[PDB]
Amino acid sequence: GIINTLQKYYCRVRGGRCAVLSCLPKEEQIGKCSTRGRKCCRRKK
Repeated sequence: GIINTLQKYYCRVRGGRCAVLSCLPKEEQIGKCSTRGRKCCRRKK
């Protein structure tokens, strides 16, 4: 079928910031900003 998932570079294509443990309350998660224990957060617009 057709692929639409890309959490492997969702933050690498147009992400934002990276958290150390948990994302920021002022932003949602779009993908992994590392590999284990971290994630990517993008400020809500």
